[PDB]
Amino acid sequence: EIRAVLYNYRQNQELKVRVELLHNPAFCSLATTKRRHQQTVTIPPKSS
Amino acid sequence: LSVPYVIVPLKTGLQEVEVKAAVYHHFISDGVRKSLKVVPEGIRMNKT
Amino acid sequence: PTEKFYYIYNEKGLEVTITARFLYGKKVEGTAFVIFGIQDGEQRISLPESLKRIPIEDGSGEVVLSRKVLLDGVQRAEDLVGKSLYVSATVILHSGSDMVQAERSG
Amino acid sequence: KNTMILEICTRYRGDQDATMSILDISMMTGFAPDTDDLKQLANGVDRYISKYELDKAFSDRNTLIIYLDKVSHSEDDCLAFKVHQYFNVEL
Amino acid sequence: KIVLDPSGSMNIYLVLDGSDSIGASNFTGAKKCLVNLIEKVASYGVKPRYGLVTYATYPKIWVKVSEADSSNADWVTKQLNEINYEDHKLKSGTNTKKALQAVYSMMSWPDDVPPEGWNRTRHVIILMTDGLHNMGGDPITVIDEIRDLLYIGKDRKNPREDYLDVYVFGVGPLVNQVNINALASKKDNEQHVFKVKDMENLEDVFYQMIDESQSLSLCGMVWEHRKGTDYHKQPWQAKISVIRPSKGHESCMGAVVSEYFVLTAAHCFTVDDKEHSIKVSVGGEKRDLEIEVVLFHPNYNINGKKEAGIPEFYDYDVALIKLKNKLKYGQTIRPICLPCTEGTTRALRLPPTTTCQQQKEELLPAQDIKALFVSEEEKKLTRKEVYIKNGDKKGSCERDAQYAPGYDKVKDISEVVTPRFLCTGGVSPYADPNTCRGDSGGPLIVHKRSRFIQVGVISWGVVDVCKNQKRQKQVPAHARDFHINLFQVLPWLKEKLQDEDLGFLAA
Amino acid sequence: IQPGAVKVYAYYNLEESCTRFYHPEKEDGKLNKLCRDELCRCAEENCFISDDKVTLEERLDKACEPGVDYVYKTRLVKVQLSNDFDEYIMAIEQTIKSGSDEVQVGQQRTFISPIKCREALKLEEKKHYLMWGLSSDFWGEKPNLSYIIGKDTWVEHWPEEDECQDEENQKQCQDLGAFTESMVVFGCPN
Amino acid sequence: LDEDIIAEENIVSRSEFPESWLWNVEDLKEPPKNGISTKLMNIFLKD
Amino acid sequence: TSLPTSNEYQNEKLANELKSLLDELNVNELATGSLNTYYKRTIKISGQKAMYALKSKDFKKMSEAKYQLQKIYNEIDEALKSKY
Ligand SMILES: *[C@@H]1O[C@H](CO)[C@@H](O[C@@H]2O[C@H](CO)[C@@H](O[C@@H]3O[C@H](CO[C@@H]4O[C@H](CO)[C@@H](O)[C@H](O)[C@@H]4O)[C@@H](O)[C@H](O)[C@@H]3O)[C@H](O)[C@H]2NC(C)=O)[C@H](O)[C@H]1NC(C)=O
Ligand SMILES: *[C@@H]1O[C@H](CO)[C@@H](O[C@@H]2O[C@H](CO)[C@@H](O[C@@H]3O[C@H](CO)[C@@H](O)[C@H](O)[C@@H]3O)[C@H](O)[C@H]2NC(C)=O)[C@H](O)[C@H]1NC(C)=O
Ligand SMILES: *C1O[C@H](CO)[C@@H](O)[C@H](O)[C@H]1NC(C)=O
Ligand SMILES: [Mg+2]
Repeated sequence: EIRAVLYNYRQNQELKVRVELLHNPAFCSLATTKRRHQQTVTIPPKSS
Repeated sequence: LSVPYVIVPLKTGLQEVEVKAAVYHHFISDGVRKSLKVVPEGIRMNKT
Repeated sequence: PTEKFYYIYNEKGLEVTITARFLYGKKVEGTAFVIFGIQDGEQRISLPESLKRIPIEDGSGEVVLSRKVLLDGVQRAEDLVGKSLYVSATVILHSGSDMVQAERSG
Repeated sequence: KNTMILEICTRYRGDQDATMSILDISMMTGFAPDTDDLKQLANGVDRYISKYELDKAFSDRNTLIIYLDKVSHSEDDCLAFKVHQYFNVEL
Repeated sequence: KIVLDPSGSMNIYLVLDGSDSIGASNFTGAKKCLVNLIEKVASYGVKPRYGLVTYATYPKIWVKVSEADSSNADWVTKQLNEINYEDHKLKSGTNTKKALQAVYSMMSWPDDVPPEGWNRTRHVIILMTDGLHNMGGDPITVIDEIRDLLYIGKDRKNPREDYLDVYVFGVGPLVNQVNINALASKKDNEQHVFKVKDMENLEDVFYQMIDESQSLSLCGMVWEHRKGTDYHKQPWQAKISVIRPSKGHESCMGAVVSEYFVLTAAHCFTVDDKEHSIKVSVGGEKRDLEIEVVLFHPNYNINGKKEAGIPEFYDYDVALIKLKNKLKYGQTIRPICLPCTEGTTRALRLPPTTTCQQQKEELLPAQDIKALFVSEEEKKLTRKEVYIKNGDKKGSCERDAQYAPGYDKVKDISEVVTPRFLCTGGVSPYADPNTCRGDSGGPLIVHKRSRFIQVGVISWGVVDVCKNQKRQKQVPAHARDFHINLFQVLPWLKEKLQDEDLGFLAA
Repeated sequence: IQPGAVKVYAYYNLEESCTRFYHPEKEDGKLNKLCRDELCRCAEENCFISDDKVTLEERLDKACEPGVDYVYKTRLVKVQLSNDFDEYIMAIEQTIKSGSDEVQVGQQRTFISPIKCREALKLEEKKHYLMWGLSSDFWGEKPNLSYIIGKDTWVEHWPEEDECQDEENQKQCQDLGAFTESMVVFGCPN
Repeated sequence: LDEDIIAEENIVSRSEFPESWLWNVEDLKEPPKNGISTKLMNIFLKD
Repeated sequence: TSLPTSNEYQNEKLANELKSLLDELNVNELATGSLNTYYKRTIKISGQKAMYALKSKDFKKMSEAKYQLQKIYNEIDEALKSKY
């Protein structure tokens, strides 16, 4: 398992983030050539 | 940005001029309520 | 002024910088009216031929008093030695709303 | 909705009871630990969950950290907490 | 803003608009915002000469500020409550100038003679209109006329702006705000303009229009506004802590009975515990206060029954705690009322001839009494309403003490449950909540007349339904709570709190 | 549109400056204002003036509006006229609705109107009129006030006693008469 | 009202424009540390 | 029915959290009647920003107004503790 920390250092604006892991034939994940493995999380202000 | 305003004092004494302004889309505003002295028509003198 | 004095044999002349900024710190944009003159104990002699009108960009301005005009202000450079020069600036915003008069003397 | 149960059992392969260890947990995309269950495991001795991790609510808590004061080397120290689905997404 | 004290007479001129622009939905709600006021005003003890005038095109004087009944809130409320909207439906006009014109006479003394110390009287006009007035001129001039009558704003160093508080409630939908403000009093750092929405959550409204300058001392008084912290609701409440070797930390509670004293259970401490091992936390501030001495009740003894088989004896389980520093009463730090005192007398609004026995009857009648005890849940002071089994069920409730730990092999129940005890909890007549270990020493209060009177002190219980940091699930029917009746230890509280200037009844 | 302005002055002296205005219509930028002696007002406003369908209901509504302050049945006694504004000294014969002005029946309250409104209502002498306006039309300081016949001023001709007999003025005599009683004892419907 | 802006009735104008304020007097009787007392004042900045 | 989706949750949660503050808006707004003009000026402005953001259901404006309205609340809470 690899970590991907998304930092948000805005004053008072929680961010609606869309993170995606690009596909790569060298690795085997949920993301394939025709399928995108993308989440849609939210990050509180001045936090990660 | 300067904004002109033509006015005509009617009564003497410490009167009150008030202007307000708000921006569209942005939720900001600021009003100013300063006071100016309204003196009649006379000239200083010191008769002996 | 670049120097806190003036060298009589200085070709460049008396260089003066006009700095104008709002009370809240922000820089000022406008036009300034700067003049010079010589002082003698209590008497002042204005120099009409030194009147300049320099723009004020980025809250800064640059004005110079050429030695040529200075000497022409009187009628013996070594004589002016001991006297003093005074600068009188007057900045006016591009909005023509406010006006300030500054002055450096001595 | 679906609400499942996550049970974790561990043991130290040493002669002595391992000291203070850490439990790094990663939820299944669309699952958040039950708040109430976390309080229970927190108040319990030999276990600790920082206040920072507590008041996060179902939303942002995909990663959990349960600090342990010790782990037995004889038998297995097992704990369990409830998890709820709030996101629903295929695969 | 609105001085509040019997040290001077006051006046409340209630003017209400009853024209068509108000409507039945807001006129009825306009009365509620005057009825509840009188109650919260009388709860402070002050006795204002109420004036009530409903107006439209021609006002209708219900109550005059000169009558002898203008000081009986119970009657003024009756009148206001009986005031039917459609009293005048013919003249839907809104002549406000005329209404205030009548109010002028209320304070307009009879001719060339200023009454006894007239100027010391406060004047408060509470007009409830929608600003939309058709008939008459501008009611502003009236405010300027009254401005002179009360000799206000007519002197240099003596403005007298403290004797005129004009409040305006914008009732009805479409309301001319511009007009209202002009009428309302213009004072700095004060509020006099209230609108429709303000109605909901009335407590918040009353807050602004009240300053307890001289009622900073009144006991059992509580603010209920939503913007109030836990201690704004329970000022008397106090959190006591006992630190000692191998003792971890003992958690108990108490109630501020005086400037220097705090009442709590006597079983929370011991002769061994020192005075610097006990810290009292009053309200909110995590600033512990050093105590001076713990006054245990002379009759207290938890080991008095080393022979009979009663490991723990909770009889006379009361102890006062004199703080090392004097407390200054605030919105979050106020005393609670104690039985058989001058405070409780005026708190219950009873004649000066009220005896100690009459209070015990009103507070603790032979029946099911509505009581309550303050408890903390996750650092939150929540109120728990319970019932006192003082009636016939008193026996059925007290006999459940045979289930208590170390209370099985007991000769007699009247040996462990002394008359010094009140009984609560159970499932009759209602499912009463239970007290936990942390709540020990908590006050047993009887909410009456908007005031709070303490009549008991949490001593012990039968079942610990409050396991550990929790409480609920499956509570036994014999889960009873016992509290030390403050009437049974009167002579003691009457002895220690003698110099606290409380005013105990010599009777 | 707002009148422009041009200011001239030396760089060394701001006090000694001169400023002129300019407007495509108005004199020289100077706004419109009515003034007498040393008492001027913001006359920057409109005027006030074929008998559509004035009924008993059309009046009860416009006579119970917000600004509605005063309502009188007056009789014009004297008519003076100046080069900068006219006026009418009318005596109140009854106070249908008392306003901010404490006036008893019989006294005279001065009314003022622009010289351009001489064609509005030719207020003849010794004739009755029903009028009502706003409190913002008051002019001067109490007790010496003065009414202003502005845009919100209602001026109507009140027929005489022996004029309601005419079979053409009856429709108005009954409306005015009913409007009177509907105001003195009853009041506005709001 | 529905516009993405603030109405006139919701704009509280700034009026307090003093040229010189905070003409107060404070004594330093606080617990001294290294001969240097420290008082924390909560002032109300003008408009 | 089963469950929400991507923008189906976070966008609703923020809406609820913003509404919770808007409910007790009149409570805080009326609480500045005794406080200074600053609090009365800040809350009447931060008030609309929260309402307009709610109806728009815009994640950005709702959050932007949530802390805008939350800050002023806290500043009022502290402004009262100096008054008891
Ligand atoms: C009573 O009345 C008199 C007359 O009005 C007032 O006297 C005037 O008051 C002011 C303040 O004292 C004086 O201002 C001063 O002006 C001087 C001199 O004027 C100068 O003249 C020389 C030579 O021409 C030049 O420098 C200039 O032309 C300049 O005008 C100036 O040097 C000072 O800087 C100062 O400002 C003014 O002079 C004076 N006017 C007169 C005397 O006519 C007086 O204030 C008033 N009050 C009382 C009770 O005495
Ligand atoms: C005083 O007058 C006001 C203004 O007329 C009254 O407020 C009104 O109250 C009703 C009932 O609560 C509200 O109706 C509601 O409509 C909403 C939809 O917006 C709906 O969700 C509710 O279920 C209810 O049907 C109404 O909004 C409101 N009118 C307004 C604010 O324009 C009030 O009832 C009167 N009483 C007092 C003393 O407040
Ligand atoms: C009235 O009140 C004032 C102010 O308290 C007081 O000084 C005075 O003695 C009182 N008597 C009268 C009627 O002036
Ligand atoms: Mg009405």
